[PDB]
Amino acid sequence: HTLVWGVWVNGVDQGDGRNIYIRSPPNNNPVKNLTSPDMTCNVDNRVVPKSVPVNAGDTLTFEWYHNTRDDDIIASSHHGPIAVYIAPAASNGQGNVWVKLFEDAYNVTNSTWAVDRLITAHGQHSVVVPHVAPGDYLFRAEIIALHEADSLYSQNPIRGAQFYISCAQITINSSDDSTPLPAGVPFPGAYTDSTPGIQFNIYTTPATSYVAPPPSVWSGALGGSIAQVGDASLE
Ligand SMILES: [Cu+2]
Repeated sequence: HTLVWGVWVNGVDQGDGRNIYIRSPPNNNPVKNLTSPDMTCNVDNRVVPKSVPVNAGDTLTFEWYHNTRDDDIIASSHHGPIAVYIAPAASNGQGNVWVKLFEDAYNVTNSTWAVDRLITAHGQHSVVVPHVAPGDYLFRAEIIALHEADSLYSQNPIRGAQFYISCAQITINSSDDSTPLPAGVPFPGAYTDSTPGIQFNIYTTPATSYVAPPPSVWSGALGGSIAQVGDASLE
């Protein structure tokens, strides 16, 4: 149970974005139904009044929280991967539009899931803004909690993989468009009951065997991190 508070751009806090530049849902409950329209941008997908200005190559940091800013972030039980997707904003996230910029699942070197590292990072994970065409975009940050993922939601709706989905409105101003954005995958649709990484038993199946759900990270993606960029306590 977690939500995005706001973003940072090059380590500069853009301020509380809830219902402002984040298409915030009404609460931190997960999406679980893989065929739900709620898979696109969570349960209240609509245009919010602001879009955060960035340039290609900026570091864009998403900041998550549980109940209040810079708290426990997400229950420690919620082990799983983190991904970030991008889509042109005029799509409203509909159709074959979502391109993956970032994936972090289980780190064999550190013996830690992305969610574990997100807590350590005070809720912060980042991407490099890609060199796509200037314009308005949706950045879809997705945490998958796998602590009840041994079941399919379609077999037992009390369980299932949990999707914490947050869409940020980002305007890319300066970009040389060296990597034009291709078509991508649909949400809902990309993840099905048979997709690798959706049904996974963390109690019985070693995390070293986990394969995150496709799609693969796009060749145009420039990378990212799970690391604290900014200190909310100094504000
Ligand atoms: Cu939860």
